[PDB]
Amino acid sequence: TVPTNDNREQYAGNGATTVFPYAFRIFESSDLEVYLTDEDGDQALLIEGTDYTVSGAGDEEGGEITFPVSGDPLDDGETLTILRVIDITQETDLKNQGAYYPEVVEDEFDRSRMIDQQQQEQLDRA
Amino acid sequence: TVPTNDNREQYAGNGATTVFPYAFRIFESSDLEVYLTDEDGDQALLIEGTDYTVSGAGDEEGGEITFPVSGDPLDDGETLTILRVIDITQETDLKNQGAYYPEVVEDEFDRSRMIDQQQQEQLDRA
Amino acid sequence: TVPTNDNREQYAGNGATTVFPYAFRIFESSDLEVYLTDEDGDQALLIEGTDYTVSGAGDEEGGEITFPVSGDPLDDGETLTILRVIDITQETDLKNQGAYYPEVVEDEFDRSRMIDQQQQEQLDRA
Amino acid sequence: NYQPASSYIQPSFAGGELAPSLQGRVDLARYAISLKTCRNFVVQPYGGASNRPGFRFNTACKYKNYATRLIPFSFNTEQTYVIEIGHQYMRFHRDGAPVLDGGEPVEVATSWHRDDIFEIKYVQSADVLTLVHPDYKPRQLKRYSETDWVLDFFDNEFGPLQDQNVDESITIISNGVVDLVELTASEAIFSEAMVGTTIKLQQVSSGEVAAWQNRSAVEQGDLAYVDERTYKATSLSGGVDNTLTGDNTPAHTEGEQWDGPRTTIQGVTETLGVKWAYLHSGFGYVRITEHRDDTHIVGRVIGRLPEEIRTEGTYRWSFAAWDSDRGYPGTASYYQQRLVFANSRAEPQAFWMSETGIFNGFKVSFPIEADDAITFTLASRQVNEIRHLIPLGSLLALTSGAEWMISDNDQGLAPDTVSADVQGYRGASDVTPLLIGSSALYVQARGTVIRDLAYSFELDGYTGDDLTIFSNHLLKDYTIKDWAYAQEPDSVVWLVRSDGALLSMTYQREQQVVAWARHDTVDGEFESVAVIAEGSRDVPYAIVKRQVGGETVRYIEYLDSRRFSHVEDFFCVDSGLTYDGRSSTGALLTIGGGTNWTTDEDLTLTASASSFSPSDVGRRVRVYTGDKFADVDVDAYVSATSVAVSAVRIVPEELRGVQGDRWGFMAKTLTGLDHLEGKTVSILADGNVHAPEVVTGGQVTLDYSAAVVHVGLPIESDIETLPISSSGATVRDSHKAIVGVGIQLEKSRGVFAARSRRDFTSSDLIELKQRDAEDWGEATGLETGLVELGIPTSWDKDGSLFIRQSDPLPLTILSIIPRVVMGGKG
Amino acid sequence: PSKVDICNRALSNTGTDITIASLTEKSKEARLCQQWYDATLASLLRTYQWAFAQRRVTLALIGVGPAGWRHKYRYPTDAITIHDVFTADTYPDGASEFTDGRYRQIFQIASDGEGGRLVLANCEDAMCRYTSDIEDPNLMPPDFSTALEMMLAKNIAMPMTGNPGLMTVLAQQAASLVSDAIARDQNEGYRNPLPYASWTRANIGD
Amino acid sequence: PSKVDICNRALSNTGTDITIASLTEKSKEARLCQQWYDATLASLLRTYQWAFAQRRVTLALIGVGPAGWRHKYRYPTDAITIHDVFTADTYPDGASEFTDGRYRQIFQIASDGEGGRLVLANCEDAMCRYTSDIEDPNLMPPDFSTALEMMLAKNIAMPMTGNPGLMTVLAQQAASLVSDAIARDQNEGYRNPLPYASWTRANIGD
Repeated sequence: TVPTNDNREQYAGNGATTVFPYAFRIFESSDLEVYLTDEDGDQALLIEGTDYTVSGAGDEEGGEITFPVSGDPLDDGETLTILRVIDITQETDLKNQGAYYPEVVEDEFDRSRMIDQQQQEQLDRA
Repeated sequence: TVPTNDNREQYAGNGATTVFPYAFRIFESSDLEVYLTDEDGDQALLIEGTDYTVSGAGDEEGGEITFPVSGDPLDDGETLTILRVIDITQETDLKNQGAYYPEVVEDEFDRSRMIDQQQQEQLDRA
Repeated sequence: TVPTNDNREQYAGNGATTVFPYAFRIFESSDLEVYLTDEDGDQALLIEGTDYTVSGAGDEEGGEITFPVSGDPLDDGETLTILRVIDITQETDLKNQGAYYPEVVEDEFDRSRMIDQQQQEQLDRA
Repeated sequence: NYQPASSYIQPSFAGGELAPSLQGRVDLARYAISLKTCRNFVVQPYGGASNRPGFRFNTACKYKNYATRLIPFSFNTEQTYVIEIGHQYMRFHRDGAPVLDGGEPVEVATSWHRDDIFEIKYVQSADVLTLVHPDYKPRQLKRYSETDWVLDFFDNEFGPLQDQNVDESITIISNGVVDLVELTASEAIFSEAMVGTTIKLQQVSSGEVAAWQNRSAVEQGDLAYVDERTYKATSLSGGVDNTLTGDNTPAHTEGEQWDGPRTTIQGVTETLGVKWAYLHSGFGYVRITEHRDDTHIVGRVIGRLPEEIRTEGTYRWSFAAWDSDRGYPGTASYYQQRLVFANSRAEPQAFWMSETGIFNGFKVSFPIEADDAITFTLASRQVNEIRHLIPLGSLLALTSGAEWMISDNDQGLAPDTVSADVQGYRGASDVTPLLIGSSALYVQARGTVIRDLAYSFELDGYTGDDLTIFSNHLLKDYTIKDWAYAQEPDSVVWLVRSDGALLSMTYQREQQVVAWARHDTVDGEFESVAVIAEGSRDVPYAIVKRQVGGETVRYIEYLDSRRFSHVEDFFCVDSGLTYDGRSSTGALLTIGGGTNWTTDEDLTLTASASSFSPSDVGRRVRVYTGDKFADVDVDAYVSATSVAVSAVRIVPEELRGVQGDRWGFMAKTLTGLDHLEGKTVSILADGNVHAPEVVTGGQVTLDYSAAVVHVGLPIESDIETLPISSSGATVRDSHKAIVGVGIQLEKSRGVFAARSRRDFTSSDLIELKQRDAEDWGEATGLETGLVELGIPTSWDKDGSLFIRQSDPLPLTILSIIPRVVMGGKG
Repeated sequence: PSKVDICNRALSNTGTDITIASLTEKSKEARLCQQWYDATLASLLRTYQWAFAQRRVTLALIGVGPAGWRHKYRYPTDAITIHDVFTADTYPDGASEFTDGRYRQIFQIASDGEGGRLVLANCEDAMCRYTSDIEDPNLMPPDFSTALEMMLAKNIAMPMTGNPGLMTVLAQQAASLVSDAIARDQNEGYRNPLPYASWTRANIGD
Repeated sequence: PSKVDICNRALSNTGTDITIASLTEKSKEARLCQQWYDATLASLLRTYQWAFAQRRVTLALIGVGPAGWRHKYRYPTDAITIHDVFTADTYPDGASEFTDGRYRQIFQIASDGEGGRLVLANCEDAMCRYTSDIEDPNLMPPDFSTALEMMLAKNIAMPMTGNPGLMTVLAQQAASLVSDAIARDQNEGYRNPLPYASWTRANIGD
């Protein structure tokens, strides 16, 4: 299920930290917009598997990300941000209905709620 | 079923008024948010049950509220704003051997539709 | 389903086009808010049937509108804007459908995705 | 190439659990038709496998931390009960409910110690039950009313006696002759353990007793004798000096018959004729009642002592065999209208059989009449204390060293013709033997082994074969505690491992089926097991220890029924209660005020006879018709019979106008679960699994209305098959991979499957997908037939499947089709 | 014929005989009908510029094309293949007399990212000739119908039967049937002889 | 034809009749479909330069490249293969009239060590044409959809059945459909006739 409203975390590099555990479910590890703003304000996007490794994904209780793979731990000024931008597209079929797992309906409801959460978060900005 | 499509009711201040029928369905008492824009401007979210009251959630009919419970000045230019708010969550769990009931699935969709209503209404402010 | 992010089309006129394909799914012609933008920069909401006709609706592959039903072709310098806006509502009841029709819940879930999708489209403009 | 996947159908599971040591016997059919793990899945003669139905919680008995036991008792076929025995008490049960009397159970005070109750051996005959024990006086139990029960002692009139004291020196002298009499012996023989018994004193001879010459003159009081019979004159016909005896020899053993027709004989000029009251015929038993010393005891005389003991003193005294020091019968049975008791503590290898018809007497007569009492002594070799008598083709005696057979040769049962023969040397434990067909199942001595017993026209002697040969691992390092035989639904033998684990047989000798099955319960142990009639289904009753609330409670349990045409009727929870409300007793409902509408329509509901009250407003009522159902909410009270109801779904068209065959309210909060206070109980509502909720305060709240709810401890059931191997050129060494599985369920729902890897976890189970039509609100239906399910695959060498069902739903596996592709060797 | 007719005769050509009307909505053959009938119809439309399934519409301009293409237009949602792109002027009435395809404008298929498929072109106010997603079973000639039958039966043989030989024989029959259909479709419709040598036309006009 | 539709088509092609109806449900088919149809898309897109999957974006400059190469460009994130590298000057609007490959610049692909791939080129502010990671299935033509489903069936058959020969035959099928789709996409487009000889051009301008 999706019992909590939390969908975004904002962590600041203390200088010697690489563990950034989050607290929301993730459908598949490829869906995590790991943002990094430098010590000016500019927005930069990093690539999964090059500068971080997420772990514990798929579990209902959040997970963990091992940013960075290499280099010094994030210093001050620069900021690392975690966003669960869920794909906004239906991808569950039901019309053919060979055997009809209930879990798929629950799962896709969860996806809808997560889409609404992410939206809410990006709506708060404007 | 959420056919009303609207999620906001507004009122102004002239005194001698204590009834405000809302044009939408809710589920629990906490769903209603009411603000108090000051005469010359400002905003002030109220504290629900402590100051104003309700007339029963649900009913798929659009019940009313009761305010002021105390003495009844609406403070001239001051205005009201009835808003339907639900925490952006999903708690309904469907087990594979579990029960499928039309009411719970329809309630879930309903929830999703009123979250869409909040998102649209807050967006329209932008 | 709806694996497509797009729901808006922009067709600059040239004085010869009588057909305007749109690539996305719509159930009813009540969608597709079309705004004809003249060279002066105005926006005018067109009227279905009166000025344009919606054909090919329903298929996932998308459809087209024949425009105009009466008049010269869309002149050079003008512009139309196909915008599939599915209204905020949960019309589809589920408490009272008797036999299980997976297409009904599939279509409602698609519709919820499309409403969140047009919300996303409006949010991008912010 | 294109070598397609292969299928290796396993038709049966009648092999049951196969011991790990047996896993190298691929050259036997058992390997082909067995299962490596069969937890909570009772095999079926036909070779299927169905998850065990849950144990319905009856109640707790008493004495949380004391021992307990159950036995089956019947009151003829009128009714059957279940006696419960604990520390110095006794209760009754029936239909899984206590025998209520004034809002309290019926209790019969007993003397059996808590540790000794398990060694109690019992029999039954109509309305009389008998309990025996070497350290306790036998107590026959009889029933006078469902609310009135009596437990009396066993009155052994002229009880069994040792052989007469051939020691001539020791003699006994009795002060009196009738009634209260004080005895005296010339040696220290008497003991204060003989407080109540029946000793015997027989005259040495008729010394100081006049004979019975044919024609003689006697006196008003005489003591003449003829042969083993001392008579006493009580009257004379003529004058005292003119009366003689006569020719009619005294032959009565009671009465006062004459011996002359009170008249003359030719010319003897006497009047003839004399009365002759019968007295002691040589012996008289004295029922001791008091003790004074080893040479001084007092008792009442049953008949009359001859005057010889009063004056001369006899030496032929026989002490009673049974007392409070030599022991009491340790086992009992019936035979040829005789009661047989056996195994006294001081004399273990002996059984005493009462006379024909008189079940509570042991009189033995001088002429040794055929129907007198019986006394034997099986000696052979080794200690052979008798523990079980069972009439199979004759009275069989199972002893600690041998399995005797008692027989009457070929003439009749009598003290002289009775014989005894050996059938083998294997022994038998104290566990009560079980009776199946013309065979007797008996625990082999020292536990750990189960042996059957029956005749065999190969050796002309009752003999049997082991039943634990194929599943010794389930019993080898354990000892059997109890038994039962629920022959009617499935010829299953329930037994308890002394670990608290319950195991089941599927014994059927006529069809050569011996299937074992390890069972278990969550947070519990089993203590004792018995089965009774219970209508048309043998219902086992079990004592289950549990750790509820950090205390070792003991509950009463009984296995539910496997009869359910709908999944909603199933029951797969341990110590679970049922809250069914499908009442249809003269209350048939019909919804009116419109037909086939979509709620919010002001539909009217009517009842045949009242069955509605204004307090019931707001409570939801279901209406059944065949399989289809509908739900409507009560909104207003129109009348005690007619009311208005608002639907919750469209009432199905085939469920309109026509009168619903049954109905019932739905509840959401369930009480009466204090016995499961603080447990992760599982729930099952209308055939749908509900999220577990911990019993808090004894109340459970449901997330929706539900007509039928079964709530109790969850059941874990596992099946995991043998590794694939074959004889000759084996394939066990070859790598194997299973990709799909065809199971062929019948009347089942919710099967999980996976590969039986070492690191197997519940998270990789893949469960079947079955919901095709399954109307809204209707639970997922039952499924019968072959269903093909795929599993994630590896390349292990075990090549074993794993079927699990942790939720309360029916499961029944008739076969297994493992989609198998062979690989290469090492 | 109808779609119900097509799957009826196709299931007849898979190995089954009982009609779909006796199969109801719930049936494995029914789902296979729906899925693969639609997909295979689309593929069979695309494999050939079938004459009976042609249409000519005026394209809709989107914007200035990418580098070197003067315009980018939208791909007709009712089109699976573009054969010719041309304007009204480059193809006046009666221009079909000369088989010489002087009516062929530089064009290419591409995409944008914001919408669907795109047809890149340089000529302005350009129409296209395309194959449409034919849906009426009345339209297709019997050869095309039979080819569709064979293709559908072949493509759903394996889920229905799991028999490799059945799919093999049905694929062979489908290939033969579609080849025959192309041959007969070519043989219907005679335009004209080919035009003369280029230099001759340059010397003695055309 | 969505993700679920494509995977259902592919699964019903191997022989299994069950339809997955999702991408995340708990079964072997769902995880197989996900974990494979990602890679099958990624690879089959690279097999050929499909017209419908063509993008054009200006490359991002990093700095001076290695020896001999005047610049190094950050390889596009959603790119699968680079075909043409050019600048607006090497590609004026309307240049597609002439088929000559004058708009083909010296470009090579290389790595750096810190991050992703690089495009090496001499011309500054150069744009590019590349095959992209296509996400919308509505952008695909039927033949390519069948190629996708066939390749996916070939890739997932072995865990599903354990029959290597079945993988071989599905590979042969997928090759057939891939060749058919490649040929048809070649036929779905007309650029222009080839230019004239170099000596003639160097005498009389095009």
